[PDB]
Amino acid sequence: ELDLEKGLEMRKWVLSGILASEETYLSHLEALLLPMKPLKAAATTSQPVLTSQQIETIFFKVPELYEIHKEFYDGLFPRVQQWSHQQRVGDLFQKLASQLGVYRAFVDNYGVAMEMAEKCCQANAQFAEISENLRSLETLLYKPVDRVTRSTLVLHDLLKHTPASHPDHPLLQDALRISQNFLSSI
Amino acid sequence: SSVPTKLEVVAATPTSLLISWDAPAVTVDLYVITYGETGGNSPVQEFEVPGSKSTATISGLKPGVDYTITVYAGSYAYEYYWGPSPISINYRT
Repeated sequence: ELDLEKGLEMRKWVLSGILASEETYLSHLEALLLPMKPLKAAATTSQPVLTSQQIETIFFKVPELYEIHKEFYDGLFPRVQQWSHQQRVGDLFQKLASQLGVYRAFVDNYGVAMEMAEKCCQANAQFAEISENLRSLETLLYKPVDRVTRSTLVLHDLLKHTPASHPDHPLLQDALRISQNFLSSI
Repeated sequence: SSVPTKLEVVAATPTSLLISWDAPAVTVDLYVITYGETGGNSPVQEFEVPGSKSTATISGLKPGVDYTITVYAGSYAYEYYWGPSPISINYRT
C-alpha cells in the first residue's frame, strides 16, 4: 500500500474484479427481466398468467436496478482499459451511491415480492415453470439484497489501494460514507 | 531461490483474491494453484497458471470464510518435475 506503483496495479485488479462482479450481476438482473415481456403481454389478454399487479409487485425496481448498474459498468469499463495514475473513477462510485434510493425501494418491497412470487411458484402452473428456467426466481430476487450489503466491503477494498494523494480518495471515502449511512438506515 | 517462496494475498474483493509469490530461479513449466475452505464445507479445487507468471486470481469464493491456498510448481529443472516444497497460506476472505 505504501508503494504507489504496486498500489496502482492493485487498484486496477480490484476494479477488474468489480467489473467481473457487475457482469455477473447484470446477467442475473437480465434473467429476471426477460419473463416480464411475455408476462406483461399475457396480462392484458383474457388468458393472463399473472395479473399486472402481481407482475409489478414481484418485479418492482428490477428494470431500474439494471439501468443504474448498466450505467456504472459502461462508465467504468473504458477507464480500466486505459489505466494509469491519471485515471479517475471516483465520480462513477459517487453516482451509484447517489442512486441508492432505488435499493431502498427494492429492499423495502423485497419481503412482499418474495412472498408473492413464492405463492405463484407453489400453485400457478405457467409461472412455476417460468421460475424454473430463469437464465430460481427467488434466488435471483435476493441478489440485489445480498449485494448492496457488500457495497461498503468492496469500497473499502478499493480504498485500501487508493492513496490519499490521489483525487479519487475523497470521492471513494464519501461514497463509502453514504453507503454506510444507507445500510444503517435499513 | 530454487522454489517459490513468500506466498501472500496482495489484494482482495469479497469473493476473490490476488495471490503473489517470489518466482524461483528456474524456468517454471507450469503452476498448479490449489484452494479450498479450510473446514471442508466444499471440496478442494485446482487450476493452472503459466510458468511466466508469479500471481494468480482466485474467484468464486465465499465471503468471510477461511481458505487454504497452495502453489505447486512444475519444472524440468526439478528432479521429479514438481518442486520438493509446495508453499501454503491460510486466508480469511
